[PDB]
Amino acid sequence: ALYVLRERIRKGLQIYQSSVQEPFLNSSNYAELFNNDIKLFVDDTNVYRVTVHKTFEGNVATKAING
RNA sequence: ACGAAUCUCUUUGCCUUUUGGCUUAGAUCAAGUGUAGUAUCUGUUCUUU
Repeated sequence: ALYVLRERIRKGLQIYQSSVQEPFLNSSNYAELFNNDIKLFVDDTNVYRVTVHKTFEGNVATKAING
């Protein structure tokens, strides 16, 4: 929590040193994604989907769909 | 032919849906995309009129 806080403040001051301990999932480390180790994977892309429909005024009105 | 009434048009008269403020003209004139919608395009074919 405290690290998050410091990082938050750091972001607030645009001084964020881009330094990570664990490297990202690139195409090479893709192999070592999984390794007899319990994992989970998350995507939030289709949480907020929208029906674009016209209005009386003529402009667009976005309405939420199930996601 | 004169008088009158009815109708149509033309000339004029009437403006009869006929401009309802002020400021520094009140101020400033852009660099966008994909996705969707909407309208508008244009072609495109065929049908029968």
